Amino acid sequence: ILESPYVMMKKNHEMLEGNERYEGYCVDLAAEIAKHCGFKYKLTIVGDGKYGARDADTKIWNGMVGELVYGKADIAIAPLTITLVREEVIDFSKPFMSLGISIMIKKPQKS
Amino acid sequence: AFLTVERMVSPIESAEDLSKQTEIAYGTLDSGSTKEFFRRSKIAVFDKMWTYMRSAEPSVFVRTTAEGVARVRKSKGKYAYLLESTMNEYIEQRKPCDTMKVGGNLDSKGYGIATPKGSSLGTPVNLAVLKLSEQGVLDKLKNKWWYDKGECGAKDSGSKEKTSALSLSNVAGVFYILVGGLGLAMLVALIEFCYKSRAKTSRRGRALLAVALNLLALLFATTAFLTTYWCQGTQRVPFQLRRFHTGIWYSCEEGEKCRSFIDLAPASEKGVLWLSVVSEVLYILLLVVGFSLMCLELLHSSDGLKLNAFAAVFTVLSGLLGMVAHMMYTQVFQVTVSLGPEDWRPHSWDYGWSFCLAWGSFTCCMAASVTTLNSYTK
Amino acid sequence: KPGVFSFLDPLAYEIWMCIVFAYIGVSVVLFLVSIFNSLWFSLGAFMQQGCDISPRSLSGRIVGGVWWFFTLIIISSYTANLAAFLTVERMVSPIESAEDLSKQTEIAYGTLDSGSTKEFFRRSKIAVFDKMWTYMRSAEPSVFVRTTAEGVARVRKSKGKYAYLLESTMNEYIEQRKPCDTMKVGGNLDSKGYGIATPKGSSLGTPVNLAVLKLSEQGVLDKLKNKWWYDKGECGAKDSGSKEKTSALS
Amino acid sequence: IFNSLWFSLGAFMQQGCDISPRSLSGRIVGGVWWFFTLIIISSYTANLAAFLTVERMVSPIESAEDLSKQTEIAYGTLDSGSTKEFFRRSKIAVFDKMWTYMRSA
Amino acid sequence: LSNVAGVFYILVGGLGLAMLVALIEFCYK
Ligand SMILES: C[C@H]1CC[C@]2(OC1)O[C@H]1[C@H](O)[C@@H]3[C@H]4CC[C@@H]5C[C@H](O[C@H]6O[C@@H](CO)[C@H](O[C@H]7O[C@@H](CO)[C@H](O)[C@@H](O[C@H]8OC[C@H](O)[C@@H](O)[C@@H]8O)[C@@H]7O[C@H]7O[C@@H](CO)[C@H](O)[C@@H](O[C@H]8O[C@@H](CO)[C@H](O)[C@@H](O)[C@@H]8O)[C@@H]7O)[C@@H](O)[C@@H]6O)[C@@H](O)C[C@@]5(C)[C@@H]4CC[C@@]3(C)[C@@H]1[C@@H]2C
Repeated sequence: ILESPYVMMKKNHEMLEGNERYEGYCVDLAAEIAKHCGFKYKLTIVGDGKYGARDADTKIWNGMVGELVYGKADIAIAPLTITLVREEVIDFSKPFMSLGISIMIKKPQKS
Repeated sequence: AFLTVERMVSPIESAEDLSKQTEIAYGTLDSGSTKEFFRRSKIAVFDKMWTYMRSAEPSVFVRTTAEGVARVRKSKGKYAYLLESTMNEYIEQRKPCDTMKVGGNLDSKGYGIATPKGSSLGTPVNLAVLKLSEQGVLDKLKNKWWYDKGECGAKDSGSKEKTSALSLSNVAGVFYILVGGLGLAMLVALIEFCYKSRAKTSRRGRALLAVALNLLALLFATTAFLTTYWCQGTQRVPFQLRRFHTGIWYSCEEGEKCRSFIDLAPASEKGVLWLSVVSEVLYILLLVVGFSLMCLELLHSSDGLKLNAFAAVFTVLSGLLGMVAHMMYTQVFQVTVSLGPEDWRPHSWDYGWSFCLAWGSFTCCMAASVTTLNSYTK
Repeated sequence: KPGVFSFLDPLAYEIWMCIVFAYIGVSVVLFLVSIFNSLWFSLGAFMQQGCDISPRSLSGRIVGGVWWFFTLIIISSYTANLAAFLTVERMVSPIESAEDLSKQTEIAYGTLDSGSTKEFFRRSKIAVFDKMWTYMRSAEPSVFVRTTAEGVARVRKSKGKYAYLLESTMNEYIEQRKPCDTMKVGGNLDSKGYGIATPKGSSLGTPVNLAVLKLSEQGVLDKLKNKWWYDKGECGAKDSGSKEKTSALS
Repeated sequence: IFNSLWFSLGAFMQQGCDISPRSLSGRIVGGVWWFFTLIIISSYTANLAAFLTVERMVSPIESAEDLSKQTEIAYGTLDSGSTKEFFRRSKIAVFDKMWTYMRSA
Repeated sequence: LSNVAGVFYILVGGLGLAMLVALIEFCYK
């Protein structure tokens, strides 16, 4: 999914092709996973803009998780926070980036 | 009292301070697990924050992430916002960079590479996470997309000064009256070398100016007798806009209308007001006493200085009761704002145009006084 | 320990130069009244102790008055700032990041003489973490202590001039352990995680793994983090950090 | 030696003296000690301003939650009785923290 | 300013009491 600085668009994305059109933090990792596991990779943006939430009515995973459940996508390299219900349908790796709720406030002014 | 409390106020770090103070508003996104966390967390601090955010009016739950970034920037520190630390790393690098990250994470959330639950490839991808993060390669890529791609600084986050001293800028506003006081003094020293060298119209031509300045002292006395508006009384509720143009006595309101609204509460302040009218009129009455003896000087120009020195007594005793009177009403007007002025309270709280003109009334009472004793020398 | 250069705190260092720079511009005007003597007669208008040259009614009265009006503003503000230092007294930690330890060299720093914490600076190819490893291999005497409590003591024995590097959750705990004269500054230098370990191929391994994703999600492990570091912590951080009601001048 | 002690009282703190060392070395002598004596009285007020503020900033406690908040003033009960047993029994986190302190006091 | 305003009546009243002394001492001369 298009996330700064994880997956961003190029300034010459019209000039570039496929995986080269996408820049960001997850792009540098996906080369290294291809360096580790030995595979051709296709970076694809999710359509709906969802991270892979679960619907409460249809109980159908949208986003990137439903692309992994329904066989649409092969793997997900994305800012995907690990919950229990996401692991109930697909498999995560270890948390490479631990984080949490931070406090964004202003900076003391130069007045 | 200024420099202590300015240094007594600590910038908050923990979210327990947001359950401790209430001046700075705080909220999350209006949908998401970050909102749902305070809804879910049974810790009494995180529930009290959720107790505050459901009672925080207006809505601290913003619609988009950049709306919460803007609402921090628009409320200027009095709004806090809660988002993920790695994004709080990134937006602090994103210009104008007037936001920052304080404190630690409130919980432990982890980004994980997701694969088909059971997919063989899932295990060597999982071992690659345990290999690349072990070598510091992901830490080097963390330096890339947040510090090599970070617009604001790479080590400049610790470049600000924390607990420094008094500023020269506070001392810099007095420099223009220091240097400008010297440059104005250079004009006086150059002309007085010519007044030693170039040079009944002296004692009379200056005494008639003392009558002429008292005339302007009477005119600006009557200018604040009806101020056209003492304050732009603004109750601009974005209800509707309210723009009161209240005089010194007639609280007019504005489309155009005018009312009196004189003699406000309370009774001990009314005792000041019944004394304030005594102070206003004894200024103008003792002006007329100053004119009458200076009209006798015109008969001398057609005792003498003995009655002219008697007139300079009452022109001072006029303005000293006016210096009471200018401090009667403005202290009254400070008190009526402390009443929360009944329906006409100003957010544009700014004294009237005639009151700056009424400042010129007293200084013409006294510029008449500094030269009517210059003729007393002879 | 204060002293000489720390007497100059309530008035800033750029203002200590400008209180002398703007001073010598005043005495040049009063020389034209009667440059050579008026600097000492500007000392009569320095703060007090009234001078003998009297600019009665010419322009020197403004010159000798406004600068004298200027210098009374400061000594009130210098006292009001000195009262702000003599009351608030924010004893700041000098360093937050380990990049400052690759920047300064007065405070020694080391790790345990064996372990992955020592091995991290040996392994980390980042130029800061290698320069710290370049310093620690050249740090004489041995900053690499033998036990963990030896590094706790060597911080306490060298009294701030020795830094020590250990895990944050243990740095949480020992900061709670009395005499509590140590603390934790800055963030973690890397990302290390405690994980519940099972043998490979065990049937219990997956529901234990899902229990980690359930208990940490609910904040139950955060509540237990409040137990064994704050309910069992001897030096309650807001209870011990709010303890300073000191006294008269040094 | 005979008169200048009273003319050092003009440089004691204030109240300017009559002997005027205009341009000789006495200007440094009458100036630096006068510069010295202003340092002592300027810090004397800011020390006393630190005294009278904090003496009035310290509030006498009314709740026992302040005893779970501060730790300078010790606090305990009788070594037997229900008053001791109350903090042992009360599951409120303030009353347990006081019991946590009193077992460590 | 009411803290300052209480010193005005000993300021103005100190001036008005001084006006009585200057008028009688012209008669004591
Ligand atoms: C408009 C939409 C809206 C929504 C929707 O309506 C319309 O409803 C959605 C619905 O949800 C549909 C989804 C349902 C779920 C489906 C799941 C399916 O994958 C399933 O089966 C395998 C792929 O077919 C997957 O795993 C394969 O790929 C790897 C995943 O990591 C595995 O590792 C590999 O197993 C091994 O294969 C051999 C080698 O060892 C290695 O290559 C590999 O390690 C598997 O590949 C195949 O492996 C073979 C041996 O296992 C079998 O062919 C089969 O595996 C087993 O598959 C079992 C399935 O019953 C079967 O019983 C068993 O005998 C098989 O051995 C699998 O193919 C496995 O993870 C998963 O379960 C996927 O491709 C399509 C899928 C997502 C569907 C896509 C379309 C949808 C989304 C529908 C559609 C969006």
